[PDB]
Amino acid sequence: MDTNPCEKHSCIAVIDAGSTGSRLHIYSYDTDDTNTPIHIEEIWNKKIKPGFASIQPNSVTIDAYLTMLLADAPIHNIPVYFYATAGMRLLPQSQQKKYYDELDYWFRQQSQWQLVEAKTITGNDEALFDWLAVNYKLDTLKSVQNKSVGVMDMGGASVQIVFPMPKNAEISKHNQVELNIYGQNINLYVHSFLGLGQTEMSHQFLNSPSCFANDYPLPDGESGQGNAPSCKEEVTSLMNSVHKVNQQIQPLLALNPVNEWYSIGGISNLASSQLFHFENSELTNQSLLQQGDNQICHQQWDILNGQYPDDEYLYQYCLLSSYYYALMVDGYGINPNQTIHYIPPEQNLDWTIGVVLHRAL
Amino acid sequence: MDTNPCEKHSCIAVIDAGSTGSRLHIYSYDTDDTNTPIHIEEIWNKKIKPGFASIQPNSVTIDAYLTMLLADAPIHNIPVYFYATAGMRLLPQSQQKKYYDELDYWFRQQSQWQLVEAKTITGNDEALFDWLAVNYKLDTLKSVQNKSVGVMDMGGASVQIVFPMPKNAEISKHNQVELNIYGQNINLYVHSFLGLGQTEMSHQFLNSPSCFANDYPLPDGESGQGNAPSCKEEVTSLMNSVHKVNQQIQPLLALNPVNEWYSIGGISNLASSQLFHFENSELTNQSLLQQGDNQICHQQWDILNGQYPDDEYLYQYCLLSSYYYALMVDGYGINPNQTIHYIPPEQNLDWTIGVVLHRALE
Repeated sequence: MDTNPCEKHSCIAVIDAGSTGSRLHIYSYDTDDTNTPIHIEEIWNKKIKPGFASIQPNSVTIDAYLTMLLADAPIHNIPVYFYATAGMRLLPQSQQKKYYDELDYWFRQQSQWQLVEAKTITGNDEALFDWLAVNYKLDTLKSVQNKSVGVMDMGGASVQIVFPMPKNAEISKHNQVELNIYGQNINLYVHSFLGLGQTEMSHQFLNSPSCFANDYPLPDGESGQGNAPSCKEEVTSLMNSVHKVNQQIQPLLALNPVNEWYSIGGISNLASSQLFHFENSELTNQSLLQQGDNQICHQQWDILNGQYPDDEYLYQYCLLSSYYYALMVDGYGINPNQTIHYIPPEQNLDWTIGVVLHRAL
Repeated sequence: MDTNPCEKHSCIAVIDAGSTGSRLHIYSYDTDDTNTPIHIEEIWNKKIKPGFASIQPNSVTIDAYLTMLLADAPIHNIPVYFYATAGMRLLPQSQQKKYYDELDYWFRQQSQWQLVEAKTITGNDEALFDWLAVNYKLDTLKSVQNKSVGVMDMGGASVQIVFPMPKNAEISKHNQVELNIYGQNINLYVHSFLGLGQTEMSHQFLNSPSCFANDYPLPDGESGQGNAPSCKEEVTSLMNSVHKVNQQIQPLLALNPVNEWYSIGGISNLASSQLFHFENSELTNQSLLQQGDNQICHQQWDILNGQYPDDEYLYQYCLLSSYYYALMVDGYGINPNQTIHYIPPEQNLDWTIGVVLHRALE
């Protein structure tokens, strides 16, 4: 990396304003003969909490939040994309508008950042960016691939799934995108399920004893009595009886098999706990469920809590192990012995590189 | 009301720290021969937003919040009960503790309020308070009733149901409460659900076309196509296939019928809104679902939104009417033609009178 990279390369700021927080990235890049970005490098990264949709939509609060997010960035005279996702999607447009009107005013009132867009993106655009970010990192975009790469983004309020699929006139146009990039034409199926991200879905199960370690104090005063297969069947009812995940996804995956699954988001954080034993930054659903059942669901909460003092979300690990299996195996139809790659959690990889690659007409 | 009522009567402050805001009440009362409150009178009420569990738990933020709640009260130098409910129950104890450590510090740092308790109450405790608050207002506590009174509290972040039921060795102790009030013994079944509060529930159905007016812009990019019976059937899957409300509740109401149903919380706001029409502060589930279907679900969103613009809640009324029906009829088993009384929303009635009457918890 150069010293003062934005004096030597194009630069853009992309903010991922998700349900749990907002993450600013500044990327430097060069461009190829078609003015498409190459050599994308992250030169700055800053996350603040809580989610933008969780703060009071008044000037003082929104102005303090943007200042906290942006003021200490090393370069400011660059284009900014502020893209909010599932936290903002939980709100009606009239409520979202209060946030964007105040944010727009804050950018208009300063003279360095160059706001391009500030908006709630759809889950479908977000899934496209999920797939572009991962495949950019895997270096599979420049040449036509012989294997199909699927991507899952496991967020706090939505989950996305995205994989190659030829155009299909029986499927909504909203769930398909024809990507042109580096001279190749890519057709993807995209889907986002709102309410199935980990925070939203956990709020359906907090008094389920099967979903928590033995003797964990549940909110209404009963005790955990963990059992991952039982917990998983409860979560599967939300996936398939309420949201119809398997009816929508499985027939398409059977017709368009994915050779390599990659995930970003929450799986990385769970699977990296010392409670688990994985190698090569990959897991299978059967191993995740078995290890969460043995190591967490069937262990005593006070012992776990004292033994893993730096696992902030330890109390949900039995639930999360069970939920990931419900979503991937019972929802998407992925075999429980299929390898799922997870991007190493130190990378904090999100969908933002997708915006660098896709934003131009 | 007296000039300073707390000079001649006992007064306490009760704060309902709920999901969308915190509401301070100051009550004056006298006590009867057993030191049980009578003549309870609300002498001050103030609601602030947002919910306590939504603010960042640091000293600057919590001082601004508690100042806004309490500093302009016309009376102070009284005991305070700060009881938080579902918004805080959605956080683990380790995270709640930061809030109460900061709140405890703020109270220690001042002189005007005497903090007695600041804690998250269970939904079972909240249900008992719901029942006591309504029955105190109905005057049914002092004497043995010929009728069974049931209460539902339709909250933002949980729902409660509570009704008389003799002590039952087969049911969890956590779902049964016994209390002696005005020298009478009262036994109640209590239950609360978080996943079924209005916020949590709604976050599972925002992409369901049946639950919004025609052409409403769903967040997934599809269009509303409202149909309240179909929306109700979708919400019933969360009630029964996920939460097993019917299996838990219906057998108990079959054995312990409720003669009069009262509700507090969101039903009152919906039913009193400009879009619905009910007489005598009561409704039937039949009529609620039909009104929502015709007055919201089957309308064109753009046109309806422009007709009723002072209305930021309207977008959700097809979903809410269908959800209330799914909860009451398909969950609890209530007959669609049974009267459900709702407390006039002008009263803003919450469960806090129950704390005046009952200082213990689970």
